[PDB]
Amino acid sequence: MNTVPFTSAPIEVTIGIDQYSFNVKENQPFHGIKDIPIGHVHVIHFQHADNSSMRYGYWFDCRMGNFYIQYDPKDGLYKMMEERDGAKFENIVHNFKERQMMVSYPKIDEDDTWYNLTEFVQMDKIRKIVRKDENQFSYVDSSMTTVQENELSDPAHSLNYTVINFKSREAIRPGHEMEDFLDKSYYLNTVMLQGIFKNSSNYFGELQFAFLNAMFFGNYGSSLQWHAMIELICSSATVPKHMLDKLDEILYYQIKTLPEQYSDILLNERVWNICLYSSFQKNSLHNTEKIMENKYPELL
Amino acid sequence: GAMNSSNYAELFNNDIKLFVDDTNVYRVTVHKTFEGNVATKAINGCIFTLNPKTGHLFLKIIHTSVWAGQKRLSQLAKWKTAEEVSALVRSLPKEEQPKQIIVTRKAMLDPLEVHMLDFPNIAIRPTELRLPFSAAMSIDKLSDVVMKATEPQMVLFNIYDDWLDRISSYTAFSRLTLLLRALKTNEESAKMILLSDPTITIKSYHLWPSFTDEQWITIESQMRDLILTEYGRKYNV
Ligand SMILES: NC(=O)C1CCNCC1
Ligand SMILES: NC(=O)C1CCNCC1
Repeated sequence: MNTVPFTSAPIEVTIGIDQYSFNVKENQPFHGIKDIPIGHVHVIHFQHADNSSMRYGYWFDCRMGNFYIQYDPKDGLYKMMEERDGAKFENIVHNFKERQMMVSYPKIDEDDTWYNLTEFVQMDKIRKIVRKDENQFSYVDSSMTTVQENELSDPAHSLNYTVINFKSREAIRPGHEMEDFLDKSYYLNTVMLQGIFKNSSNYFGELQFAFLNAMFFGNYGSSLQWHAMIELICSSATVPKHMLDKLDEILYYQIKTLPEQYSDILLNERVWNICLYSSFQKNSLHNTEKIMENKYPELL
Repeated sequence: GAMNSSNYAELFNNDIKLFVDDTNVYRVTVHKTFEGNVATKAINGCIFTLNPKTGHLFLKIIHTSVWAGQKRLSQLAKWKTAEEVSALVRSLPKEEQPKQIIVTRKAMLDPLEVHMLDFPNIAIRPTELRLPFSAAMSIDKLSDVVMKATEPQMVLFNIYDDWLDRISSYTAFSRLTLLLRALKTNEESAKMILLSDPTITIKSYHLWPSFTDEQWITIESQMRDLILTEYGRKYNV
């Protein structure tokens, strides 16, 4: 179990850690988050009480270093940093624990939600989507645009998701126009899985990362990416059986976790009705279809 | 974007653009089987591809052999249309290729867009106009070459005959759409109007009769009457 200490909390802020969140008052004696499960990526995220605009946060994996938070004034935002002095770090954390100034990561023993949402998400892949090579952790916020959004403007602050475009020469083989547009199996299996992602685990990892950025930061381009990656699978007649079964589990836990009041903006009616009722895979997502029909029957 | 009454004169500027109409690509007759079920049998069709500025018509005839062994013919027809239009563009010299293609039915947009990915600078556009190009097969010489075809064939026409020697392409298009609207609302009456006077003939190299300017005014008046009428006969007014 690892710890992310906070130097201080000078401004009132709602702090998220994965799917949990708590309010911290201006200059409240808050010094961080303990008992963070090892083995998973995590995200620590922020919404200032004064400007609910620009949710932001940091993806990290405590196996990769000792990380802490401190409100640097230059930029006006809580910043993640790495402490390279391991003895200085252990000594800081132990004092803050002894003074009980840390919240505990509040995982229920039975509860596999975070695992189920991050099963295929790897820090090394996050860092290729979010390019800032001098840090081991990755910054994401509500406003950041995707590489594809930039093609339709600062390249350093972009989300480098894999570009998917159903009406593109990459997606459509000369001579197979109708076939490839109506059955995207070629594009899924040969172009994307064999060629770009290499395996379905990396595909699912990017899909899960896109969803989480959409949910936690309201990042619109991430929502576009999540839906595009679902739609590419559902619009393929030929998908490995294990991929369809895993997709149904992935989406089930995503839909289960989504705040009920954010469904209007985070769920694309057209994609979901096509995927669950028109597509080749309309009958292959039983768990996802069941929770969608019981939780968001209006969208459908 | 979409082509409508507002940007109507854009059809007659010197930039090359083509209308594509697919309504006569997939044509059948519906009949009863000996068992009393219903069967449809495909007959020859055509793509109607028209440059509205010059009158040049690229009539790609769709032989019945194209559907031999195929499923969901209505959907295939749209992709076959887009395939043939794309092949036509590639066959034209660069300076003759269109800068825009306007499809008369929105369902042609994605099939044509996908087939034209190689041509990112050619705009594929819908239209809000209700153009009467479906009635092209009421033009006797066009219907004749389609029905007689024994194989796939492209036949080139000028749908304005020699009208551009005397009128503008705006006016020629207006005459064409009036003639075709009439043929579509009451083909028998429209055809009666166009041939009633046997002294006015259709030249071998033309599609319509050799009316003088004054006779075209009369003809055009008679077609308007027909259309308003039928609109009464239809709605009772
Ligand atoms: N829009 C066109 O087809 C132009 C007409 C004038 N000659 C060049 C081509
Ligand atoms: N291929 C054909 O000509 C017909 C048309 C569709 N109904 C049966 C087959």
